[PDB]
Amino acid sequence: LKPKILTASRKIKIKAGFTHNLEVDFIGAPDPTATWTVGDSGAALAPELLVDAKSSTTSIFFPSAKRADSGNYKLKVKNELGEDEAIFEVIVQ
Repeated sequence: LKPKILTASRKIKIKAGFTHNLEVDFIGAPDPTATWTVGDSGAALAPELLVDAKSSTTSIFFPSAKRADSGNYKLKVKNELGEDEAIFEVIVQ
């Protein structure tokens, strides 16, 4: 079950000081690992918002989005030998 990620996710126009709802999907199993990074040297976007993820998909939250949230939300999901990645350019104004 290698992680067929399809989330196209291009960008994410979020208003500074607001809540966003990021979504993604990928066929991985029996237990893939999808890291939700903010594109910045392995940067992670956990402490800058909320994040959730499922074995065959994933979606993360930005109920605490702020101006600094403007970054490159890069996510990578793999599984044993399968691997996939979705680029999410997130901006905040």
